[PDB]
Amino acid sequence: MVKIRLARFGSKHNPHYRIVVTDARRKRDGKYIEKIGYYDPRKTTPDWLKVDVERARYWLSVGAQPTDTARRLLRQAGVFRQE
Amino acid sequence: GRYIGPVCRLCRREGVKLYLKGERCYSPKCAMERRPYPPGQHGQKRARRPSDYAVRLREKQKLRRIYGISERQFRNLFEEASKKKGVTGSVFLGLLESRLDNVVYRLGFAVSRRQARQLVRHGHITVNGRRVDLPSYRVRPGDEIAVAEKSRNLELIRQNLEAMKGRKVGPWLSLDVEGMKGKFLRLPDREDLALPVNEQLVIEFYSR
Amino acid sequence: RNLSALKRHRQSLKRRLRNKAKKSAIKTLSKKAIQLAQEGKAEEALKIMRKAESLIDKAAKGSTLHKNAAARRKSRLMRKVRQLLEAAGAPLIGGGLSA
Amino acid sequence: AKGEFVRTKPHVNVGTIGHVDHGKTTLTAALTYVAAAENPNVINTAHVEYETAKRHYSHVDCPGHADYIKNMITGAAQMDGAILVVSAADGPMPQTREHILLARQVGVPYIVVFMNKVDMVDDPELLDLVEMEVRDLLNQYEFPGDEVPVIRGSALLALEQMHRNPKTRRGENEWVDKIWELLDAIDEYIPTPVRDVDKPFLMPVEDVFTITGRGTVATGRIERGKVKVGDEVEIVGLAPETRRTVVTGVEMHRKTLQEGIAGDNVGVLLRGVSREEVERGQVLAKPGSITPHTKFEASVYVLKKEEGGRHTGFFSGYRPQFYFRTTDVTGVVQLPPGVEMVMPGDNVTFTVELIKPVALEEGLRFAIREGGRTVGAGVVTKILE
RNA sequence: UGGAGAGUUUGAUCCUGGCUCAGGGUGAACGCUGGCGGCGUGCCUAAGACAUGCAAGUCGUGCGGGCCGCGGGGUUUUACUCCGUGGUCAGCGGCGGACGGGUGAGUAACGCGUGGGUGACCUACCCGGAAGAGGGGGACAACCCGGGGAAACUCGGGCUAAUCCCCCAUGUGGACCCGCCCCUUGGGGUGUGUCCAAAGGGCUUUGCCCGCUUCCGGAUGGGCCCGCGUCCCAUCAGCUAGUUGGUGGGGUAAUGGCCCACCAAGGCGACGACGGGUAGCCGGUCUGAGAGGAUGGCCGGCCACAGGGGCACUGAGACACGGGCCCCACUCCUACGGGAGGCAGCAGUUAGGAAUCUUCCGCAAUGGGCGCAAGCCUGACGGAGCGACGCCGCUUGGAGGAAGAAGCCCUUCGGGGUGUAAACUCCUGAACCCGGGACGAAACCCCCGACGAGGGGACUGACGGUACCGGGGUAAUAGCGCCGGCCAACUCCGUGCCAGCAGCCGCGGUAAUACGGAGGGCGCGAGCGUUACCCGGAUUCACUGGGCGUAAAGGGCGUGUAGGCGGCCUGGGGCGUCCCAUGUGAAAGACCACGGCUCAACCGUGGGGGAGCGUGGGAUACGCUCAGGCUAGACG
RNA sequence: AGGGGCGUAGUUCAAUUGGUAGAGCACCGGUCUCCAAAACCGGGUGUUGGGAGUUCGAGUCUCUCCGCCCCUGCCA
Ligand SMILES: C/C=C\C=C\[C@@H]1O[C@](O)([C@H](CC)C(=O)NC/C=C/C=C(\C)[C@@H](OC)[C@@H](C)[C@@H]2O[C@H](/C=C/C=C/C=C(\C)C(=O)c3c(O)cc[nH]c3=O)[C@H](O)[C@@H]2O)[C@H](O)[C@H](O)C1(C)C
Ligand SMILES: Nc1nc2c(ncn2[C@@H]2O[C@H](COP(=O)(O)OP(=O)(O)O)[C@@H](O)[C@H]2O)c(=O)[nH]1
Ligand SMILES: [Zn+2]
Repeated sequence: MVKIRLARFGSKHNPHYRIVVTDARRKRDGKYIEKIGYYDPRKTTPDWLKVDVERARYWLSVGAQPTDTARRLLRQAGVFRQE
Repeated sequence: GRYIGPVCRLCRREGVKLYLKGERCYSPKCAMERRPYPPGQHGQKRARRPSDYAVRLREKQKLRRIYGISERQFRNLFEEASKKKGVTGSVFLGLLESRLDNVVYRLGFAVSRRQARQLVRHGHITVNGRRVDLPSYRVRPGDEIAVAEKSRNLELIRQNLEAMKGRKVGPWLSLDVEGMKGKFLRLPDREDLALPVNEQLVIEFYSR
Repeated sequence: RNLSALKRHRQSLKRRLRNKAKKSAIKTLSKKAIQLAQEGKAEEALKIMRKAESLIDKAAKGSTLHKNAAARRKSRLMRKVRQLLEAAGAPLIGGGLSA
Repeated sequence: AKGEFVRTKPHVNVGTIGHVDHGKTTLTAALTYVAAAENPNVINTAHVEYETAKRHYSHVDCPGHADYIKNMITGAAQMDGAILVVSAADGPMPQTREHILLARQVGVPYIVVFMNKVDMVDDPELLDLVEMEVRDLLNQYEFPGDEVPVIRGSALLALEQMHRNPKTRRGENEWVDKIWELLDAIDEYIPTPVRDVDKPFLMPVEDVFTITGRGTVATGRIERGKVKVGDEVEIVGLAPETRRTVVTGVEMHRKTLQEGIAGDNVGVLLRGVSREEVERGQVLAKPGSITPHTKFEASVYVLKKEEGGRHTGFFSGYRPQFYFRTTDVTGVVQLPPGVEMVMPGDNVTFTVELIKPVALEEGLRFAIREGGRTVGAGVVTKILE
């Protein structure tokens, strides 16, 4: 089913993921359905994570199954936090 | 890598007295003060009328020999200067000047550029705190270059920082003689560098 | 040398044989109905045709004919059958065919 | 479906010799089938093997002939002792001679003469007479002929007893024992030389194979040091230049070896090397250990007629074939101003000019053969080129 | 924000015109030479043949057994061994093996690009909503026993469990025939008549968690159809019987001659049908002032194939790379009756070739499948290795140091050159040495709170004792091409149309800046040359941007088919055309700004272009079209 | 690795009568010319594939090597 995972970009020994709502089957770095954010696992910049608030939620409210370590980031971005 | 070899030999060939030694190339024997003619077995013979090509080739060689850069690197800068906005003439010179190893020489520290290179390469220099050993490092505006602490005692940093008592630096670079510093205030201009080189004639060399 | 793929082949032959039969039934049972629907056997026609129609939606339950494949087979039966009865002979027992 | 090889008992290289059509080739097929009962898992040289109860074995069954010398002579240098075969039907025939005198020239220590074809024409003298002519022939070539384990027995019969039923323990044949007599008495008398595994790697090449699915394999007896998978080596000699690669396979008698030490015919798959790219006369060694050379000076001694050699001498500009290891390359002779008439029995120091580059190295010995006879022998002095 | 030309036809000149060169590029290969690192990248040929090992499994929280170690001995002892609980070998059942990974053989085609259509369709798992889950019967494995067999495995009798199978009911609802209303290709509503549902599993148990069933909608992914676009030969000109249409059927999820009866004679073609050759297409890439030209390797999308060829089964999906059946070729085993396999998966071999890598380490990260979860599997992937194959960075030293050693080379025998070069003196300290030593990893999970939000806690690193930092620390690699002109760089000797050079013009016949060496010089440098191919220069296929009297080029001349082109005034249309809005134009790449690895190369974030084509709205000069009028063309 | 063949001037070929090496094309000097071609004078121009062995002497008869062709060999 549709999901919300991380597609690896950057280069060797320099990971730079792109948080996206692709489709389960797509290859990891294949054609995705929509970019909603990115994540710099080495926080080598005062912005190692950004996410589309309105959008992440949209996809969630329609069947997008967040990846394990993916959700971890959506959460930290304040996706679920309903107050 | 970089040239490495008889240098006043180039001071000669090119016609214009070049400074590739700092101290000597400044005395009564830069060779251009003894044999102001090309090297080799001929050198002092009837110089035929230089072909339009020769002229440019020489002009370009002159410029690139001053900074002791390799043709590869040298070209890239030029090509790089083209794409960028503004007269390629100046821009090129600018970039050329922003070269750390050279910025060092420009601020004292090093008597020559061949020496200035070994300094940057062996550590002794610093950029906004951390140290850079890449001669090709490109210094931007607002950056302060400085000798390393462990270096501040070396027998050379002294003399070379000593002769800097008085001698002012380019209107695009400041200098704290006591606290081995220096800032790249502004990007140097065609004028500021009284170089014995015709840029808009070197730009011609890279066409046909 | 081998794999638990086999578990799928064996499993394959089995259910291949399951709906293989469920299928041929609907067939022999669909003809038997029309084979009468034109004789005039109005009553026992719908009787059988009503049986056939069951077995059809039956296979549809599982991976035999799922959806429309069943719907269609029906339309064509409750079509050919009726189209043969009105070939002289009112529809006796209510049967499946909607009056 | 391959199987590993585990070490414990010492290794040793042997190989039957003797006159053609005597017994060598079959007794070998005998010794093998024999030591395979009490030991579970057992025109061109045939490296084959059998393991007793005290040591591991190689064994070379060289064809032998005034035609296949070259092939033969090689295998000799690679062994620590030969099983000189002799037939009770004929005796010390010419080939038997040739082989011994040759087995001597190529170094080689001790011999274990096996009197095959004993089961034929019963004679009081014959059997006992032979033991004489041999010891007379062995010393006639300065061998310890008056003290060389002389076992007697008929191999042919020994073998045919094995084809009936595989398993056959000690002496269950007044026959299957003279073999156990030679086989047993063989691991005796002929010791175990000093194998130095401290020196840099170097293994001359005997035969080269192209193992389907794996690549080119180079077989030879490691002359010093050791090699395991992942070891870098150099193929030095006979080529444009010395090609370098890494070893990715080492095996003992068709079996996965772990670290093949010095003194053991091991095969080695070489990383990415085509077959026409590796041949004999080459040597696999440690990077930097030894280089390719053409010209050199050597302290050669020229045998006198008496000992085979020439009997007329040779002047400067002579073209013989020099043997370094598994090789035999030709070369011109050009030396000192004078030393011209260098007739038989001299210790001159000339200069060779081989037409094919071979892994020379000051300290290495060699031999010279011209006209079907070892005209001389010596050692590499100083290297010119 | 973007355009350079030169050599060569002549005694000389101008023109025409071909040839050749300087530029950039490449998955390269070959020669000479070769120190370090980072990031890329590496069978272009035989879609040849391939040893071996691995590349796809997972659930006992679906079910019944075998078997091993242990709670307590059913009885009172090892009896009908209940069951306790964690294991393990299959079996049954389920979800995944249709993804991910490889290749470019085929294919000139709705294959692909692009924009649309589907009132002609499907979509497992994932969300949202509705209503349910009540009765009942049965089978086959496994296991016990018997049997044939070399093996792979196979046959027979008989127990048995389920979320396996079947019958009945409930009918929220859905399917089908007919009638009706709306609607318009088969969509939506309604009435009457038939037909159709479902499975229990774990708990911390009138409640949860995981499932099950029928329906509706969302998502995502797809099928089918359509307009326009997509190479060479016309020395290939006519092609067509399921052929083109129809009617009724079969078939499919669905349209369709997709398939089949029967009927009708059509359908296609110089706007290039049919046939032959070649080729996967695209985003892009190289070049180019641009327009173009060339190309389609790595990365991303689509298609096609899985030894050659045909076929169906299971299934939400395959006519299925590590599933099945059959034929064929080839490889191997055989107890000769039948057996086994398919690297265009990773790695490795061999053959072919000018030529293209380790049978490496790890699931730590990202991603996938199954699982409540723990977790298992993952040659996807993250890494390391080999190769100057490429791009970027770095080193082989720095400052002193003679009207200037030697050696070698010239020499008008005074001297000039190599040359500050060396030596020598100081100075720094690539390597190496000792010490410290990561980022990538915070979630699954546990705990407080409701296992929600939020807060807290624990484990986990293949690369690697690597990067990087500190301290110590030795002067420590240089080659290749070229020097007649084009084209930067000249002298001596040898050679004597020889030997040889040569991209073009051309050099060599006894004073050769052209051959070979030397001295010297120029160019570039861990490289430098060579060959091959593409663009450029070549306005030399000329749309931009050419030509035909004599340079190559006017058809031998009429008449005329298709086609192209079309005077003056006015009005309708608004197809071309032009304008505005809007949808599309994926990502990466390119460009620009700023950042992150000490720089750069690489890399991230953001920003701006954009023809095409769909839609709605508008303009009407010109073109077109319709209509009316005109007489300057033309005809009478 | 082992069999069997071939190898003579620059080039095609001679002495299977074992006594130094000979023929045509070709080439090299001389006259001549700027240098050739032509004409005229005059010249064998050889690692008999190498190196050894017999022989008083070897192209020839023996060996052992080199390169090339051809036939078989060859999974640690
Ligand atoms: C000989 C072939 C290859 C050699 C290869 C190399 O040799 C070696 O270099 C070797 C190193 C010393 C070497 O150089 N070998 C090279 C040389 C070595 C020579 C050594 C030892 C001697 O000493 C003088 C030694 C044999 C000596 O001779 C005597 C014999 C005399 C015989 C006379 C002949 C007689 C009666 C006879 O009937 C006879 C005959 O036999 C043949 C033909 N026709 C005849 O009518 C006696 O027996 C002594 O023992 C190494 O061994 C290498 O490792 C190698 C094996 C690779
Ligand atoms: N008389 C006899 N003949 C034997 C014996 N051993 C072997 N043979 C035979 O001798 C012949 C040659 O034997 P082979 O092994 O070929 O000897 P090689 O090959 O010359 O070493 C064959 O026929 C063998 O069977 C034996 O002990 N006695
Ligand atoms: Zn100077």
